[PDB]
Amino acid sequence: EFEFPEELKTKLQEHINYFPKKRQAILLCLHEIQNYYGYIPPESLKPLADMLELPLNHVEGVVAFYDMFDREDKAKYRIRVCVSIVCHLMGTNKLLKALENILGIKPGEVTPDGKFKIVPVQCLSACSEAPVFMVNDDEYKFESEVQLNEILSRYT
Amino acid sequence: RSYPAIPRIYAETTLNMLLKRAKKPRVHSIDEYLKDGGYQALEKALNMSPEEIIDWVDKSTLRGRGGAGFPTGKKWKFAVQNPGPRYFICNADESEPGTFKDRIIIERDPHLLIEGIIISSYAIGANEAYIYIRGEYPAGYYILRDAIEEAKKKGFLGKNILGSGFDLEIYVARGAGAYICGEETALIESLEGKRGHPRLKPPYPVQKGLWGKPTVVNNVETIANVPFIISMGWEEYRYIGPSDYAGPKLFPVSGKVKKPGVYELPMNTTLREVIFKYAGGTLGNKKVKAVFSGALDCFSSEELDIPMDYSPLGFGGTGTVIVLTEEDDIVEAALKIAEFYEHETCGQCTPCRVGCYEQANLLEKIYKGEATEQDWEGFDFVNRNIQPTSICGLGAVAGRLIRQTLEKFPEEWEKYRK
Ligand SMILES: NC(=O)C1=CN([C@@H]2O[C@H](COP(=O)(O)OP(=O)(O)OC[C@H]3O[C@@H](n4cnc5c(N)ncnc54)[C@H](O)[C@@H]3O)[C@@H](O)[C@H]2O)C=CC1
Ligand SMILES: Cc1cc2nc3c(=O)[nH]c(=O)nc-3n(C[C@H](O)[C@H](O)[C@H](O)COP(=O)(O)O)c2cc1C
Ligand code: SF4
Ligand code: FES
Ligand code: NA
Ligand code: NA
Repeated sequence: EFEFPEELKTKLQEHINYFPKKRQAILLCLHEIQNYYGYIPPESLKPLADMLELPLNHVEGVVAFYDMFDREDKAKYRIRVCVSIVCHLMGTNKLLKALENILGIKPGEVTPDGKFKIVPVQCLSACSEAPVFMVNDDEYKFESEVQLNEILSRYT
Repeated sequence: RSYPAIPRIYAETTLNMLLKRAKKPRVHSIDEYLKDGGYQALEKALNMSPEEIIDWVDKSTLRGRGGAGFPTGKKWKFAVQNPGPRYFICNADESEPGTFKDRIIIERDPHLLIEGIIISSYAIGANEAYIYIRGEYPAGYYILRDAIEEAKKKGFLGKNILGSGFDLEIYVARGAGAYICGEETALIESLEGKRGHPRLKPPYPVQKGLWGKPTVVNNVETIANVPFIISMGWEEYRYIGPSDYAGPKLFPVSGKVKKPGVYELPMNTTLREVIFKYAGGTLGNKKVKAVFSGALDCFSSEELDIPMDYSPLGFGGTGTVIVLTEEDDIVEAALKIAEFYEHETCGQCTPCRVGCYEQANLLEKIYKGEATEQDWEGFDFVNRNIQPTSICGLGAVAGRLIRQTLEKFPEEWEKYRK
């Protein structure tokens, strides 16, 4: 039987108690689960459904619909790279080349240590600072390979 | 506390209203906001009737800054003719390509938005308000949660706000990667703990919204105007810009300009003035080829003298200005727009589901020179046939910008057809 570690379950209960209805907390709970495990473990969904008082198929359908949730790959740090119009115009391909030179991986791949996954995303709405990437919650303009290397060195 | 890293987007204002504080790239907390006379508009509003506030917002000419430009006062009037309880929703899902106007209010001057939400909620008799912020704005989320706690501490939220007898709580919900969750009915479905599937309209949210109750959805930038309308009065607000499309507007400018960033300007400003007078002209002084109004419209270099207003011949939309210069491939640019709609259709409507996919799949073959004659004819047909049976704006416009590039840059498309 899969069980949420007490420190996670406490946070999930806080989200569920925050909104007037429990089911409104579903996305905040799944963010919290992904933050804890580095992905959404399939086994996590049944106990979450129970806490939200929703059918399991409802929760599964929500996880499948929302692109930020990942049931496939565990990663400590998600490098979200914008592949939309403005970042493409201003040098997404230079950022991807620099990421491949430093980490040895392409969009969709995880480093062999499970540290970094490159996630291609649509417009991150920081287009004046193109090309844009995030490292988990942190968001940056890509300037050059030397600058990117310094930034990535801060994630240990 | 410390927040996640945010790029320091350049912000410039000729009006010193929405960007009075947000022109500086840092969090302005409640003490700084109060020093500038913050929350005095709320105090003024709570001494007015809800009906009077609606009248002022109506007379201000404020139009929906989310991009459709629907008259804000008239939206509120529709809501309040329906029995309560009623809900107020702040739309902070901002996900249109090139559009970064709302985030600089959220991340730099959150109390301007919060004050606006409280006044708007009182105006329509809502005791529960929601901010729905996209998942990819985690800093915005933490800044808003902290700002709401500051407002509670100072007695601007909770029960019986400043002895008015008006109760309000503001809940912050997060998105999780879906552009479609900015569509007001898909947003409401997401708030209800479901997939972001748009609802058939009518009914509009003001008739049937959150839990089927009358619900007003307004954009961050729209709501940020409300404290100015109350503070100045609707007459003084109408002095700003042209009297038919009045008030400050935020213009997020990106791509091939010297000074990319957000400009607070009146809506009588022309597209040419945004690019050349404010954004410093083009990179390398190259000729403008096109302006993408996010993923909605493509304007040619012949259309730069149009006003940035909500008029029939105006720029309209979000005010988003993506500048392409003479060396940028329009078909390459069209492929990026097709890829966007492919990735974001929710799939409820068949022509939208298949059309957004086929438009991107066929345009990729065209771009790579692998398209058969039937792929070419297929692409043309699919582009014209995404809209049929569509129940939201995505299917209605998924072919719009691309069709405008086929009409305005035929020479460039023909190069690919060979
Ligand atoms: N800011 C962003 O990041 C994004 C902005 N958009 C914008 O979304 C716009 C399309 O939005 P829609 O909501 O589909 O536009 P719309 O024109 O159908 O509706 C606009 C607003 O007016 C209300 N309304 C319209 N007719 C009404 C009536 N008869 N009674 C009561 N209320 C009524 C709607 O409920 C809505 O709140 C586009 O112009 C685009 O610029 C789209 C995607 C992302
Ligand atoms: C696919 C789609 C996505 C949308 N995304 C947003 C968004 O991120 N933010 C927003 O304010 N409006 C968005 N809208 C527009 C809303 O449906 C709605 O018109 C707006 O939030 C109403 O506020 P306003 O009258 O103050 O502009 C979107 C519409 C569509 C069709
Ligand atoms: S038009 Fe497209 S995005 Fe809108 S509801 Fe239909 S399938 Fe979904
Ligand atoms: S196009 Fe990359 S952040 Fe907008
Ligand atoms: Na401060
Ligand atoms: Na910002």
